[PDB]
Amino acid sequence: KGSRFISTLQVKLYGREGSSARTIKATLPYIKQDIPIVIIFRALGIIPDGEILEHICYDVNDWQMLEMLKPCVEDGFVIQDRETALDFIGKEKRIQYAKDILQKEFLPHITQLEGFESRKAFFLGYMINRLLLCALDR
Amino acid sequence: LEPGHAADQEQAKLIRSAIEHTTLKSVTIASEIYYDPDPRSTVIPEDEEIIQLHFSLLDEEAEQSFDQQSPWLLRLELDRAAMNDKDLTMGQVGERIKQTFKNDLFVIWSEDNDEKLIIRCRVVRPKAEEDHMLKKIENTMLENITLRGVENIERVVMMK
Amino acid sequence: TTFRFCRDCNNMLYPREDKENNRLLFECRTCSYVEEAGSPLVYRHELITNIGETAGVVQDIGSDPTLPRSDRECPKCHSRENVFFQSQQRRKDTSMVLFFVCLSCSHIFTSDQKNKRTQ
Amino acid sequence: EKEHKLRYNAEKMFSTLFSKFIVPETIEAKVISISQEFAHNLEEELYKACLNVEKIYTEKVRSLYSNLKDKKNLELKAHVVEGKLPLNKLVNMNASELANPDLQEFKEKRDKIILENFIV
Amino acid sequence: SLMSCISVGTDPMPIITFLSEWGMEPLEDYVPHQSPDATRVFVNGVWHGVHRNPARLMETLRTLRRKGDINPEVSMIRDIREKELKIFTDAGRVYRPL
Amino acid sequence: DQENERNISRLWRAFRTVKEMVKDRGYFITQEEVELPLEDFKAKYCDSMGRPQRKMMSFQANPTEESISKFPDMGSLWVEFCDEPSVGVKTMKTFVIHIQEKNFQTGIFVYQNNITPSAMKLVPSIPPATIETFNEAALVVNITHHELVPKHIRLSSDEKRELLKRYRLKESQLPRIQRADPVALYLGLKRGEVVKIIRKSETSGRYASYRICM
Amino acid sequence: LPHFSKDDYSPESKGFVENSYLRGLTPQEFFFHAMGGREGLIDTAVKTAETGYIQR
Amino acid sequence: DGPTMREITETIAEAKKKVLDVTKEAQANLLTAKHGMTLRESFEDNVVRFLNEARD
DNA sequence: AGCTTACCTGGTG
RNA sequence: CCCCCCCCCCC
DNA sequence: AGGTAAGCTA
Ligand SMILES: [Zn+2]
Ligand SMILES: [Zn+2]
Repeated sequence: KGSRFISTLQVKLYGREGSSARTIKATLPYIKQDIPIVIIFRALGIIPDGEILEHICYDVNDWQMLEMLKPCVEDGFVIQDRETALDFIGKEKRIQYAKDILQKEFLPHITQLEGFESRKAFFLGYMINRLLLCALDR
Repeated sequence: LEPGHAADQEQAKLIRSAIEHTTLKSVTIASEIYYDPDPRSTVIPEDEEIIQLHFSLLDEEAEQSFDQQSPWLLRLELDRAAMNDKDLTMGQVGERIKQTFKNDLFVIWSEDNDEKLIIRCRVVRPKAEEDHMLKKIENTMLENITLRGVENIERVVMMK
Repeated sequence: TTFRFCRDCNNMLYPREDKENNRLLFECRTCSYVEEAGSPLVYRHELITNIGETAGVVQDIGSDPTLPRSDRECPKCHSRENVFFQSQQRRKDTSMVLFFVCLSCSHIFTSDQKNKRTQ
Repeated sequence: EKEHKLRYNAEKMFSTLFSKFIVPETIEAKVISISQEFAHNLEEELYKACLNVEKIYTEKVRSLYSNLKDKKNLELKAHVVEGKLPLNKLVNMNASELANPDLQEFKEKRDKIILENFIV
Repeated sequence: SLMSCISVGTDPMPIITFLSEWGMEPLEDYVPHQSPDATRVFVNGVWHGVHRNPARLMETLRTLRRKGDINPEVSMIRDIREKELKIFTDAGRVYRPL
Repeated sequence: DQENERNISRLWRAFRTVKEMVKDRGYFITQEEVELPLEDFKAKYCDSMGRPQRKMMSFQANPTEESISKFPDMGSLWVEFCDEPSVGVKTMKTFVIHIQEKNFQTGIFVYQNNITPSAMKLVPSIPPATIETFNEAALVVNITHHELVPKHIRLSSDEKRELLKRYRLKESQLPRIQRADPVALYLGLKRGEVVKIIRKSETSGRYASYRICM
Repeated sequence: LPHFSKDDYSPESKGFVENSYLRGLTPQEFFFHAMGGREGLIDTAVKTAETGYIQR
Repeated sequence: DGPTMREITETIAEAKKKVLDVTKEAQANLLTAKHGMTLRESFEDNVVRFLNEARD
């Protein structure tokens, strides 16, 4: 109950079966394009890979799933800090606009509050884990 | 079937095998990429005899492949049951890859007999950055290359 | 496969050839890190996968009432106390093999008579 | 002209095959002089097959090597070769018929089973 | 069906409070390789945190509802194989007595 | 031997079908010419290596006495086979002039893989003569021989005139055969020409239909 | 059904109605036959409209 | 008839053992799939057949 | 080339 | 929005 | 929703 923010988050797996560079992008409300997950994480403050990878794949032994994520790291590699990540979600005007979308419209259940980037990060990570689990036929 | 081979079950089998589509993907277990620097030898000791049979004699214009090939190895493991199932030779399979990529891909293979079924491929450089090129060539290999049959003809069943 | 990260910025490590000494290294593309490769294997495909069959074998596997029970003696402890499931590999082709978990030693074993399996 | 250079290297590995394969005859119910001569009786025997009337050959050399080399299942068949079994028919043999009797066990079980499932 | 009812909707915060007071580590401080077996706890599709001995937790909650302390309409599942614990305070769920 | 054997078979199979089509078209060809065996074909059109020499295969065909009666203006035909898998514009001109000088009525070019867009442009270039192009592969099997393919008969202008009179028909009102239709191509149907189709009937035994070319 | 054990490919689990209409159906037999029957009514409604248009 | 009912029940019973047997055969990987069929697609065809032969 | 997009979708009361 | 009709039939 | 056949944007 409360305004009823009917915003549905889509986490897409691009590339088909036996197609080179299978990238993962997510569609955020009030942003035209589907942003590569790696940027969304860096926008949330989780900057290194293997920290972003740590949030998606829990078992650091599952080589199958980890190789399924190597293309995502490449797609996101162009951005390296939170600013550069918030800006890709667009000057000064776009960076501020981004913070707002991720706060109140991205994963509005959980919280619309503020400092719950880790709680929303592990959640996005849970979605990507769930996505790859079906893709690997598990 | 032809009017004279109406009951010849072997004629049916023979057409059935000659018409049914068979890709390199159909017989592959797993594909692999290794850093095998000197092409004249191997880091993988399993393939010690594979180089000792083919990279061996001949010797069909040695160096032949300039031997100034590629340090990046592409290795395919083929299924023994699936190979015999669709009736295929390692030589057959090898010749299809060898004929697909012509002289820009140096191919070798483990023999039918051998405990493991392996196809060793190296890129042929004319006169840096290759890791991507191999993932491109293996995608071609699996999804494209036809080994036996007519395209679109997917499953072939015999009937009396 | 089983890959590493850059100690210094935890970022992914990409391959690089040391042509002079004919050896493989892994470099950081966010800093000046480099390290000798462990194995010569770089990429592994796997078209026919067999990993994801014995998935979710938690020690509490016995506490699931939905799971059936058999009176097959254990090949390691010899207990007629089992909880059995079928291949967790959710692929169309998948064989109807049975995986049995002992409720007196917590060790898995199959009904498979085609292969001498130890996984 | 260039064929001679290629044909020489072919006989070379046949004598190699006949030096370290000739040992299980003497180890279990049947020196290098016997090998070189016996190895020549394949090089020109396989040459009768290639360039017919007027490519195949090289692959047939490897099949002959790998299989007759094998042991200890294929040495029981390789024993028949040195002790009166066609050296003329064994050259144009080339297939799954060369393979281990152990391998042929499974090859026979497999083939007869495909036929049952696609005969519909 | 005659005996079926539909959830009216309850309050989640008392369960959320009970959970953290019963071994529920917060998501804010999760380290996957430090807690690899860890069961994920969800109160209305909101991932709250992880729990190290889900067996005993599940028992406590079940005994709480059966006694009356957790509203009877509240749904709680333990997917042992998937390492997950989903709970629903949620309005609209169709239920039947057993 | 390997896969040279298969190419020789196919080329001979397509040669037969060309001869079959030429005969069916009206031209003088014997069944002996048609039923020519493979071993004889090899021994006539193959070099020292026993490899196909297509340039030799090309032939001239003259209309039969029967054909001369229906279509008096039906002239002689020329059929050419090329040893170049891709038939070049330099080769096409050589052919076009042959048909113009020897004043051939029709010219058929049997190609392996392709004919240059350059070459295939100098095709309607020499009227009243008409040029045709067939891919060797399409000719391997005679489609007219099929179970489902009934006999099509090319009608004389006089025969067409009569059909139209006897059914009080405007050309629009006749059922239609497409110009690019396999049987239309086989018979070298020109637009406006009519084909009498005689097929078996489960109701009457024999039923004759007609189709006009588009 | 939640009355069955996991990985049950048996005639009973997968919906075999061993009983005659005279003897009567078990709750399970009743419910599977209920799903089977439901399918029929759907492709009736579907075919009725599809077939109608085909005629037109 | 009472005797007819016995003959019916045993006919269903034997098809049920027949089915259990092919289930044991498939669980021990001793089952070989038909052309263009999953090992499972094959098993189901066999099972359905046994039961439909039975009801007839 | 592969997006999009309008066209229709049983009968009576 | 219902109503309507919902044939036949495993061998 | 779905198959088609125009229609046109990167
Ligand atoms: Zn670094
Ligand atoms: Zn045990």
